[PDB]
Amino acid sequence: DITVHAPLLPIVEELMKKRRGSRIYKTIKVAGTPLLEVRGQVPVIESAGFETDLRLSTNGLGMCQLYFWHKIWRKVPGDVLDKDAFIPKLKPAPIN
Amino acid sequence: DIKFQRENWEMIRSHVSPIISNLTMDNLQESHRDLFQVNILIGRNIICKNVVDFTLNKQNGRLIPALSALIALLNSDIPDIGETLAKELMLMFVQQFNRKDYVSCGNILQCLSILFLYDVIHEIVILQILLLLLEKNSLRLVIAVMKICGWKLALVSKKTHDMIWEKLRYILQTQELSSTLRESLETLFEIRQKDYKSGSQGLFILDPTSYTVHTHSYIVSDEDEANKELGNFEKCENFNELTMAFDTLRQKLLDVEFKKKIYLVLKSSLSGDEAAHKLLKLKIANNLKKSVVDIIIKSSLQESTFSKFYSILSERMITFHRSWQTAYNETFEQNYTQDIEDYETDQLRILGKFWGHLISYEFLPMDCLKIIKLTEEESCPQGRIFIKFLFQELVNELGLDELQLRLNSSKLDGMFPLEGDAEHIRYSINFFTAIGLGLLTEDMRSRLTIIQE
Amino acid sequence: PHLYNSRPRSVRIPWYNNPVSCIIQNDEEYDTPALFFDPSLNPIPHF
Amino acid sequence: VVEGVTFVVEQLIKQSIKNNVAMCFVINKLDRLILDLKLPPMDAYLKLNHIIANINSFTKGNVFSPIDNNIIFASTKLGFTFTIKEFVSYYYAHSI
Amino acid sequence: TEPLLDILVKGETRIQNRVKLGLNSKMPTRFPPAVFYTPKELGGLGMISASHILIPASDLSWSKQTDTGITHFRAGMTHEDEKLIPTIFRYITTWE
Amino acid sequence: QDLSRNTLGDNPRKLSKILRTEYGWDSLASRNVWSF
Amino acid sequence: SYNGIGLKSAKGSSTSGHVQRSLASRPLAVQKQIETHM
Repeated sequence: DITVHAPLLPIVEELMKKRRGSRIYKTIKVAGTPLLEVRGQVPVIESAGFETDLRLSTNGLGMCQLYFWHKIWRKVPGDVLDKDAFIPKLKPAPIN
Repeated sequence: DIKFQRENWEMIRSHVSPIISNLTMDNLQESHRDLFQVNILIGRNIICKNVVDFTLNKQNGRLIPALSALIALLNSDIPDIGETLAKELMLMFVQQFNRKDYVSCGNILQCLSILFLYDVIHEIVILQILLLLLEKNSLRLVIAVMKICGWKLALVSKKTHDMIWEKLRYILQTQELSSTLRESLETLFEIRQKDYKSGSQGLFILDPTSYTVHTHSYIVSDEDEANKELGNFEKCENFNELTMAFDTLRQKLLDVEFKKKIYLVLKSSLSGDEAAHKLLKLKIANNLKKSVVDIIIKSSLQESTFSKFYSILSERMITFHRSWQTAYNETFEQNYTQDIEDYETDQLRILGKFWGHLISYEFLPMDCLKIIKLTEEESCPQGRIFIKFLFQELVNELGLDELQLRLNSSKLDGMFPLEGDAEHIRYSINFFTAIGLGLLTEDMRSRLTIIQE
Repeated sequence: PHLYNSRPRSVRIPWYNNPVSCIIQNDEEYDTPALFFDPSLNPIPHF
Repeated sequence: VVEGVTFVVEQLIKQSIKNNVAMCFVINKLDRLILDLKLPPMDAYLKLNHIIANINSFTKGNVFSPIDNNIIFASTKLGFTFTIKEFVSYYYAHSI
Repeated sequence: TEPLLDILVKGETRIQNRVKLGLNSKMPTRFPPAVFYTPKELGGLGMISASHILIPASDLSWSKQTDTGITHFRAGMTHEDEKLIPTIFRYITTWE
Repeated sequence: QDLSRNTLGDNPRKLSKILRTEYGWDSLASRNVWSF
Repeated sequence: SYNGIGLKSAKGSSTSGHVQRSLASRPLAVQKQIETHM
């Protein structure tokens, strides 16, 4: 759940594109305020330092909460039994 | 006498009709210039009749910007057409409004709003519209006009603009509404919140060149009605003087320092990665990239030997962006085609090793070797020994197995023929066996036996 | 600092967050009163 | 008041209904309508209506409104809370 | 060999510092690269440079563990009179 | 999504009823449940 | 140091410590048992 000033939604959706697997599902126009409430998802392994990135990119005009009370479990891409998939030593690995 | 004037009216009336009917944003300039092929300056109302007919009948929902630009371009030099068309559009509106014809009202306001976005129309015209709209609660039109040109009112007439937004907010907050209208109101408020200028369907790009426009003002709340028969021929006094005015208006209208810097980047760098970074940080323009690669080649050739420094530099740049890759490709072509003619044997050794190295690790595609066409007359001796050192580097890196696989894949008919003349194929075989790559020749050698017997 | 560092010796805990600022400022000289519905605000469509 | 009924509030309502506890709602920080957002009072009333209607959307059968004193208005920075019953008791009951 | 590049930069700096302390002033702006690297027949000291390179930089942990590759560059010797001084290394044919 | 929330729709007949009904199980498998 | 790159301090390094990112960087038998089980 992301609360951000409305003209800065492009930054928030750009961040949600930069992080892997994250998606935005709904935007609530918070009535009588300059804020939007943006509801989405991000994987937990991808969630490290999400709050810090969002707060810095929005210059403190945005904030977010991360929670797991709706217990969503999702398939990781690729096959576990794929013996010869490419895995880098230091860069984050490709999707497949 | 008068029949000649009537014919002069009707020839315009026929001539303009494709010039008007084809109006789309690709051709507003073309239609603008073409309309001055005939004396519209005397035949003024002809275009105005077509505009009112067009807006009423023809459902031009995405095409109205081009019309709005065209009238702006006409008002730029012959403002009588603006002066009239203000009235013509306002009278079109009030009639179609009374006929409850929402679609044509949409067309007429989409025009008038863009005509106020341009400086063709005075703000009182839009405010006389907005008066009419709010006194009959035709809000869905108010959304259109406010979206297209509301910010212009915010600058020109802020004191009333606050009252328009106040009533719209009251409506959205307090009244039961159709969901289409409600969504339109919400998007309008979003536009005011985020980027108020974003209603610009109208091509404000024309403003620097169309700067001679000027606004016209009218009041439609007086007891006027549309003079709908004004499009037909009406007699003209001072016809020849006005013709000369029209014709006169028409005839009025109708190197070393860069090389030094690049060289000093190369000579300041320990590693080819450092050299590549130092060059990529300069943000060299696309027309200069080819000259940079020429400098990299020439500097590499002034050295006593080949060096992996120039390979690494070239690879890092080739993979950074596609423009560098294209530059390197056309530099390989330029080298072989033009300037190997005047390079000595050792420099050709360096060139061969350099390009063969870049080809081995696939930074240059194997297809680039198609420029080489290998016959005694089609090739030259310097070129032949260049090919020798290139293929030698290829064999040293890849080995003959991988090399032969790639050469089979890449269809290099220019130097590995099969269907050519027997002398041609024989020459290719003699070259490749002479440089020591005879095992590659076996296929075309076998085919040579077939074509001979 | 205590999550992302292995040996955070002598660090001090930072202040986490403040609620997001929504202080509207009156831009205009005279024509805008003290209390007004600023253009930045979302409307209130419920009825 | 500002962010109002967010998704976190939705889940808190749902968990309260699950746990079989009596809900009561404090609408806090009313100064932020007056001083921060600078809403005129009619728009502030509409804002509070939007908030209370959103509360009622998730409290399944039970109805929340101030005249039932299940809603409390507050500004805990400026040191006050009130209900309709409290205000009429202090400043109108003596005059009718 | 990055430790050698670090030692080279320090050594050239100290060699220049011997000259500077001969003139009782370490101040950079007095002594541009033209003073040191101009050849002798033009009145310079005729020093040969290896220290005006960029030094490869990398994450220390990742470099201890594996070949990180050159991800970043440190500045070597720098002067406000920014000049692209050539290196000794670019004029010696490598042993291979 | 239902069992994530510790809900269905531990008595055997009740459980088998809702397995047969909402989750569309065969009666055989519906009665043959041995643990969740 | 920033993002794990750079010197401990510019002091004592004989450099400015400036850092910049490098732009150069037919079925089997056991299968039939399901068919039996059906």
